[PDB]
Amino acid sequence: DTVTIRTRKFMTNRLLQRKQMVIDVLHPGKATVPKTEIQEKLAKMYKTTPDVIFVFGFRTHFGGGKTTGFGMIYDSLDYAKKNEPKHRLARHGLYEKKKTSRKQRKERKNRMKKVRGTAKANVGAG
Amino acid sequence: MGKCRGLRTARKLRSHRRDQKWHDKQYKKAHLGTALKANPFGGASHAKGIVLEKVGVEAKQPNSAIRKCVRVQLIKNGKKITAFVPNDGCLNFIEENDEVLVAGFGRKGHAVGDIPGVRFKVVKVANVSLLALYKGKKERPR
Amino acid sequence: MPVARSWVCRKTYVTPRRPFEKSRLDQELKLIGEYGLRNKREVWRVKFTLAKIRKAARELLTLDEKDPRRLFEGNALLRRLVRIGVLDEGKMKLDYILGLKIEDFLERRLQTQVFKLGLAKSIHHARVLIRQRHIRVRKQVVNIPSFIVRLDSQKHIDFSLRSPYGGGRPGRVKRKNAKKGQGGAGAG
Amino acid sequence: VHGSLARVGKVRGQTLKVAKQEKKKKRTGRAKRRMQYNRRFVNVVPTFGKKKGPNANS
RNA sequence: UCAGGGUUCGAUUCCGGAGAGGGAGCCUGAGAAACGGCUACCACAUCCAAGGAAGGCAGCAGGCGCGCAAAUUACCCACUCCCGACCCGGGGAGGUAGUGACGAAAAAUAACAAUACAGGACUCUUUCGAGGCCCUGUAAUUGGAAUGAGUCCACUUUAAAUCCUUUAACGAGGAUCCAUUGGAGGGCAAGUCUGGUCGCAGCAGCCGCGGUAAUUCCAGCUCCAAUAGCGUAUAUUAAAGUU
Repeated sequence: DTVTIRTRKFMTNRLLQRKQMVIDVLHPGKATVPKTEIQEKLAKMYKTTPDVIFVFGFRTHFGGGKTTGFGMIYDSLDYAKKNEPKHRLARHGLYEKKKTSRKQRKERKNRMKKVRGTAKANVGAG
Repeated sequence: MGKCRGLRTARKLRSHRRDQKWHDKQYKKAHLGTALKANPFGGASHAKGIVLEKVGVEAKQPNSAIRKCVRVQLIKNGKKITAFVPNDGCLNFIEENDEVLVAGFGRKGHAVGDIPGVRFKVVKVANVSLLALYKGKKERPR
Repeated sequence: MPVARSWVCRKTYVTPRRPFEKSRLDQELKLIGEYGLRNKREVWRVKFTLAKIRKAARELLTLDEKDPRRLFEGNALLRRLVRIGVLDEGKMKLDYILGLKIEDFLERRLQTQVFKLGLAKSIHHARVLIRQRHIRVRKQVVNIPSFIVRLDSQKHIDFSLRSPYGGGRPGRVKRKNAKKGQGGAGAG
Repeated sequence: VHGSLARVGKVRGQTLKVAKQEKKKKRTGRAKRRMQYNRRFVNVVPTFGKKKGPNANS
């Protein structure tokens, strides 16, 4: 297919166990390219697995055909799980967000302040 | 004719101008505040009031007509006003003991045209505009 | 409250002081009709950018010859007029800025160039080709008729590559007329 | 005179009423300035020096 | 706002000051005469078993009153920064979306052919008449091509979403996918048209229109000006060499 990828202003980053670059994608006559197709093509460039590759921030220019985004490749998955922000791990199943509302957390705190000693009845089911 | 010109005269020049500004009719009423106490609107562009009475005022010669007007009491001061009602037949919309919005007549507190002693005009009746009533776009809710 | 926003903006034209001057009305309409404009505000924009250019050159002409500021800002103003093709390379001094006219700037619009370069049959057809995504400047599809063409950008105006003229797919009218025409035989 | 003097709304109430005779749409934007230019400058018929305005009735 | 010299404004995102209903007193601490600390008087006001107890939105949303006059009791610590014993917890500071013709930048609402009539060049001809090439309209009405406003799948966007940009499928003949606000005596662009009223109704910043043949009222038609905007009230700068 015509879909083609290039990499710009690259750097190795030994302080965060990664290498990082700007990514340019050419795709004339098509919609924006999925990030799953971008990361398997980068894996074929750098001769790694696609499992340690993270890409984000893609935006498409007026009149189409070209887009630009940002990406990073980690030395191993245990460095990636320490150094990445938790929302980018959750984009593909490596982290799970807690399911309480902010108001539930606020009002449970303000009920605990009205009791002293072994307060748990206002916490486990209150 | 004789104005002083010496290089140290700035106190004489500055204070004589300050003293002579008080002879300009527009400067004085803006800065004494007597006109701001006297004005039946307290410096606003518009006011609300309640319709007391409907009246016809005789126009000044050399022309002949009966000009349709209303007498109104303002909500925020309780003081009394008379106001003109624009366009043909608009007096039929107004009724009695209800709210009007009133505005200036276009000459900053002076009277306009052949109407003796009228300084204001009606612009809104019971929260509907006279233009929207006159052009048939809206009606009085009852 | 404090906020990360900014509030800088300005107006790009001024209204005339005499509303109904007969000598002014027909002069403005002759510029609208010759250059294919939409309204009077679109002429009053071009008079305002010329007035600001002449206001700066009239200041620099007060300073002594070879003053450091007259040398620096004068060379910058002259380069910037040549870059858009409004001023001749063979002239190149502040004294000739005071001789410029509005019709020098109206000629550098992309709408004027699409007509004069022969991509269109009239100044009214040119605006419709630009505003309907048919035209390209270097690599980029452009969509704004008042775009001002630089003197090295001049030789790179063309049709779009994804356009029914310029080598792309046919439009939605020609596709429907062909489809229902074959359907005239039945089962379409 | 019929009824009293100082009766409001008299002449707007007397006046005989007529419906709109128009049908066709007018031009807008660029197309109206194009039409005005062609009518005022391009093809024009000359007169005696007592020149005539755009709405002359007689 | 402004030739040069000036006039007017500055409650309001940066910096300094003051104050948490009105006055006064004080604890703790490096730092307070603190009010999301305390004690009392003065003004309001909630609960009560009448013995008693509790209070301060000029924080963010929301309500009443006032008045010509001002938005949602939404989502989150992802960004920017701060606090603590801390690489980990917290933040209505701050960020995001909703309402929003205060105000600023860009920019649609028709383009092009064929045909009939029309203007004017130019040639043949004494004149008449014909050939003619480049531009206008507009009607009985002709013709093919282009496109986003809308609808709606997918990617991208982001903490999660919306919006914008990208891209498949539907989407235009005009009688609709119908542009408005003020005017047509003068100042000041534009009717010595046609019907109604009769010093009445009304118009008119100012000078002035109307009393039976209205260029000015009320309406139809036609035309003018600015245009996604246009009119009116009131403060203020220029014009004002009328400080």
